[PDB]
Amino acid sequence: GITRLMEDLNDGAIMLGGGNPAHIPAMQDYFQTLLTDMVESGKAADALCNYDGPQGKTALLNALAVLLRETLGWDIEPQNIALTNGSQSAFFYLFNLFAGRSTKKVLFPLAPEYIGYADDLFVSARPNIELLPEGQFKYHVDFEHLHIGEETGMICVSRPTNPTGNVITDEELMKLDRLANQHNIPLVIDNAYGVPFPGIIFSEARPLWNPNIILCMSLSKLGLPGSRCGIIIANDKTITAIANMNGIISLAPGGMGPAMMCEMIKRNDLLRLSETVIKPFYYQRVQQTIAIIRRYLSEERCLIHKPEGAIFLWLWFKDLPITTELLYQRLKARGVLMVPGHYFFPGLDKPWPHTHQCMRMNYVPEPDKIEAGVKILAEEIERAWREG
Amino acid sequence: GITRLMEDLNDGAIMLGGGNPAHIPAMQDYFQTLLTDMVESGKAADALCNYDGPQGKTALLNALAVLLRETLGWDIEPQNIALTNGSQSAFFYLFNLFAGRSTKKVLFPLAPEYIGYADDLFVSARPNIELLPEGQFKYHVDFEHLHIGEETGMICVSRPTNPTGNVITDEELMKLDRLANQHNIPLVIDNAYGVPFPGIIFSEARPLWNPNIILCMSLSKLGLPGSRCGIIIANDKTITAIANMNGIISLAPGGMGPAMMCEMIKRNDLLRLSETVIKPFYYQRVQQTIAIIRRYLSEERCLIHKPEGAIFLWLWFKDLPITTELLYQRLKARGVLMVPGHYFFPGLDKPWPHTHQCMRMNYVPEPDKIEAGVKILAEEIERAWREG
Ligand SMILES: [Cl-]
Ligand SMILES: [Cl-]
Ligand SMILES: [Cl-]
Ligand SMILES: [Cl-]
Ligand SMILES: [Cl-]
Ligand SMILES: [Cl-]
Repeated sequence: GITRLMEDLNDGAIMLGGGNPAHIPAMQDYFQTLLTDMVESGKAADALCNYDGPQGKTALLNALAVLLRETLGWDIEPQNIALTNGSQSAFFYLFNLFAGRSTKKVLFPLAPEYIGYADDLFVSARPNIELLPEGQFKYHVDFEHLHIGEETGMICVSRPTNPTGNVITDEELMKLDRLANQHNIPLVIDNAYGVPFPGIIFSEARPLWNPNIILCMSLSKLGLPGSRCGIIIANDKTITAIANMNGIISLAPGGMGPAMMCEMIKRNDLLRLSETVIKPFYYQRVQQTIAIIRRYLSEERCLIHKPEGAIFLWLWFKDLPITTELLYQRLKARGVLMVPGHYFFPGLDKPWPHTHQCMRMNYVPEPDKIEAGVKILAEEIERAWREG
Repeated sequence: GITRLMEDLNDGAIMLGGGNPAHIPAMQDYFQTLLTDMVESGKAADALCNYDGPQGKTALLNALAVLLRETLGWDIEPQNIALTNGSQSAFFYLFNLFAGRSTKKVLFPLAPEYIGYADDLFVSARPNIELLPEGQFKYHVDFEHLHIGEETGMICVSRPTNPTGNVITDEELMKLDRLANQHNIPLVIDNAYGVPFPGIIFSEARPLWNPNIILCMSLSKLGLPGSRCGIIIANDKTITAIANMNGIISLAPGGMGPAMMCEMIKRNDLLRLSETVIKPFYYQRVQQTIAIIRRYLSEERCLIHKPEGAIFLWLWFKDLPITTELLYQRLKARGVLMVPGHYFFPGLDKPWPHTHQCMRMNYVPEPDKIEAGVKILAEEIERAWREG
């Protein structure tokens, strides 16, 4: 299933099934100038020609520590930070450190989640659904049926979330934090899209960190998908354990990402760009894309998860009389690619027809491409309701 | 043991225990000019700001294929090439693909090897020893006692080798190639230091590739230890399997390495620099370092593995009356770090005192540092022979 999807998603197509960020003109200009300065000062060469240069992993651990300490008041030191090749390698280490053979599992208390899609070890909890105005909706943690036991090795959430754009509420997160502490297991939060960088969040969300939290951050959604710089923030024992693993599997970041981050932090540009350039760009783009969708599909044929952050729209074709696996084939035959939703719910205790009524799209591509894709989508949704 | 070593090797020290390449002035100048051109042309920004840009993984697979096809006559296509974060992530995938649970093992037919050091799954064969002039020696495959069975998942060698600088002979390699084929298992060759790049080889060695060979190459020893670009050359089925894994664990390379390689290949500089700048630099440096050693230690107190390639000298303190684990502590107390040899022989069928009489050093650091380290080494060797 996923292998074919990956093949399709690679091999005038309207490609709305990917996870790459936008090319924001102001950001491209910023990076071009930054790179020009760094090459001219010798810093680019230092980054590539040294295993751990003056702006290497070590300088960055110090810079990130100072940044988080001074901007948010978090008691972080370099010993609380580890760097990886990206988000996905970060989770591979965590899963190995806390899950597997007693045999422990990773609990996703608020499915759907992307890492489950990307990678018997995963257990997804079915979320509650809150219907919202304008044909929107929001998933919630169902605490009444949330099962955490001796076999749970870690609790994992993202904020904001790929694929829904959901932002788990302060109350939900604090409850999960209390449960994790009570069960002596870590609460892992994927912050690839959140604050302080890249800041692709459109809703309220109080930041959270304490020694029982493992926080994953990344440089890629800043508009540097070609750099490979994942960041893990955790208690020093966890960081030490991660140190060892990265030493063996060797999925450390290259030098250019860390060097660029050091420079952006030094110039006091990292937070500024996230809040004043990146966030507004995506907020406008998500609003424009919803408006395009609504010209073709009402709430009677498409419910949209409230877009609280990240770069996706999660579409729920409520009561669609065919599956989105079938819809996907029909769209593909017409040159439109989106991701079937079922793939983001691995490990549910019980099957749920809902998983076959959703799809994920990326709202970043140019609007003419978005509109052409949406027009075809609406035609296929109409066809399904008319004739199966 | 290894954890402490790693801590020591990190935490006016004479650090001869690392594996980083030299900073060759002509190469630093070359990279500075190349980076300047790439930033000015937009290519650096393209590499970092795109997940798979114009000089991304795809352009590089094509470029490397054309390079190997036209320079060596190898029937390689892009489907025979996979990119990784480096040598070490490359082997993690291979070990997972061919070894482990029947349960299969990785055979090192010519120990000592570095990947065994870096990472019940490994079996090392004891090599034969050939004494050579000038107090040198060379390890050889002991075919008479080489055991390959149903439980062998793959055969793994490097050429030239970390930690010895050994270059397995054409005859030894062809025999291993025939054995691998006969047992229907791959022959994996780590070419991090060999031809066509970076070309840090000082002996004859006929290149070898056929569909049952898996060849690992890297950009780091070209003098780009901050880039993260490992290359695997293998039959398309193997490459496809590796594709999947890298998709999940996500240890793909960042964009800058591949982009720089594409540019060097396009400019016809990659092979030229390896043969005319890199190789002669290291050849002179290895000869100079041996001469320094010989001013302090004769063949009666230090045998040196014939330096046939790579960036290390492997020292055998023949019949030393203390172990090199103990010698290491004594050197460390005096500010000199080298690697105890025992760590490069995991999985020997039988213990071998020889493993406790060797050490690895890196001959790249500046000669004043080399000489200060060697002087201390000779004093400690003399002390051991005089008083234990
Ligand atoms: Cl600069
Ligand atoms: Cl509406
Ligand atoms: Cl916009
Ligand atoms: Cl250029
Ligand atoms: Cl001599
Ligand atoms: Cl030289």
